[PDB]
Amino acid sequence: GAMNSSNYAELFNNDIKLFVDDTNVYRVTVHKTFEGNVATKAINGCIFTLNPKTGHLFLKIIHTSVWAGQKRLSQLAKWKTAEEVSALVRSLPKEEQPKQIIVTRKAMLDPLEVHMLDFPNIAIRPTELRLPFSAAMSIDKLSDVVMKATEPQMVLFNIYDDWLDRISSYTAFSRLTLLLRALKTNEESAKMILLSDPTITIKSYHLWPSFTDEQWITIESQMRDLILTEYGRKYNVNISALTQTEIKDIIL
Amino acid sequence: MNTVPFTSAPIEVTIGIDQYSFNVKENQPFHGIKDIPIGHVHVIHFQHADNSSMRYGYWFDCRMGNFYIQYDPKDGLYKMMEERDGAKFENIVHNFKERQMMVSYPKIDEDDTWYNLTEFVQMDKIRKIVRKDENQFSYVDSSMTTVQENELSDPAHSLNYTVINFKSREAIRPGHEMEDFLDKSYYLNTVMLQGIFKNSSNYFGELQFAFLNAMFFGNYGSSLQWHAMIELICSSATVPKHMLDKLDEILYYQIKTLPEQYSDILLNERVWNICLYSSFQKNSLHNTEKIMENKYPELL
Ligand SMILES: COC(=O)CSc1nnc(N)s1
Ligand SMILES: COC(=O)CSc1nnc(N)s1
Repeated sequence: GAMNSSNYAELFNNDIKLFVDDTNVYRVTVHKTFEGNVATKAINGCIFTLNPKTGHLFLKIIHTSVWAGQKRLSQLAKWKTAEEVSALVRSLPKEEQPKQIIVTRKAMLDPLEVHMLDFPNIAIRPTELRLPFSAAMSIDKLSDVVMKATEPQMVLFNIYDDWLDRISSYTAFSRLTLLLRALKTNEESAKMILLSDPTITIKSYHLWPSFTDEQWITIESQMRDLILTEYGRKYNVNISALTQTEIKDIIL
Repeated sequence: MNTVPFTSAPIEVTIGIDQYSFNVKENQPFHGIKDIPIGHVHVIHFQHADNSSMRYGYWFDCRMGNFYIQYDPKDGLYKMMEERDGAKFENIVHNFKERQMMVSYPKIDEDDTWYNLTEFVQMDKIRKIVRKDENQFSYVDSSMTTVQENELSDPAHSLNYTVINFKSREAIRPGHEMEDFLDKSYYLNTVMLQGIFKNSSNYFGELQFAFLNAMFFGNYGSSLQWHAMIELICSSATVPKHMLDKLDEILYYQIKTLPEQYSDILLNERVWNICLYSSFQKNSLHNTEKIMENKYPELL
């Protein structure tokens, strides 16, 4: 059924599975019209389809032309997401197709189930995890390819860079979700943390900087402090008072 | 007017005939029901006084044969049987009528309730939902499962209602996923009406039969089927105007007849709120919406 903290290790087992996040599919800026009404202008979006074990990210770029002359766009966006995930599954060799697709928002369940009727053995599941994948567009190279797109396009990434050479998928996923949660809570400060040191660079073929193991521990500590710091700024809490156990519950 | 004689009433039992009911005491000199209106299906149903488990009964049409009831002490129920000897049957009925051992089907002349509940219900269609071809009448009880319930376990004792499933390849044209899921008109008009039922009369007959089994036997799968058939119409943007007006009449009399005290178990809140207030047909069921709001405002 639903995916939560009780069955968290199932994400890193050998059954091919994908997360689908539709947050960034339909993106708009809201603005005033000359007559003083309000209007939206769509901007390019993306479907964030991620393998938690391998890091493979299937980034389907949603070009604003797909909305032209359509109504009820927030509803359509869910069905367009489902259509594109179904098309991706059909494009994969059978031995690469997922056994489960986990949607980050429960409103995707019916659209995806209906589009996947031809795949009755692929389980479509919600999750009780609050995952920060909406912050994907805070990763500069992902944002860049989405905005520059002039047509629909699928771009493939490994969102873990080369981390799996050194760490498990469980640890890589924990490092990813902490980075994304920090970027979601305070983008400016998170990016400051990630690039403050000009001697650490992002390889051309990577998304994140080339940190050593020790630098990653420092970075991850700084990200947990940021999320803690913001948590305090939000609720007006003296974080200095907080014990280590108290900090553990808040970070996720 | 036709007659269903009883051989005897050896066990205390509440007996229903259509929407009427009466209590018979253990070994009371009861020998059947007379003055049954010709021209409609009927249902004669039972709930034992010492074991209200298993409401059960028989759908029949007196035009199709001479039927009577006899208690079976081995199987522990009142069974319907057909008498093939016409003069034996006439002679049995005449004797029981002369001794006034029969209850009279108690139809008020002004009262169209039973017609309005069975307008589209035909025996021949019942016998395809309830498969027991050696009898002209059809047994139904509280516990019988539907073909769909069994897919989700004795197939001979099943209610073979037409399977309706909104998330199925039958309901959803490849390439029309969003369209067909949000507007079920394809599924209603092409798959179900043109394809399976052939016309709206057969669809309404099955709908009415499902409601009656739900109401009279507390048959849960029948209730599921009744609601699915309502929801399939209400969730279609394109429905013939004559079907919508007829549906409003059908549901009105169903809601009117439902025991006030069974609404919690016989009415699905989600379906009714969706059908009356959110669906394409939210404004097409005036009579039904008005009786539902005055009789079951809590459900809504
Ligand atoms: C590198 O490829 C594999 O390890 C295939 S097994 C598997 N892949 N993805 C999952 N979620 S389980
Ligand atoms: C905040 O959520 C987490 O999962 C943080 S734990 C962690 N991040 N990075 C590591 N190498 S272990």
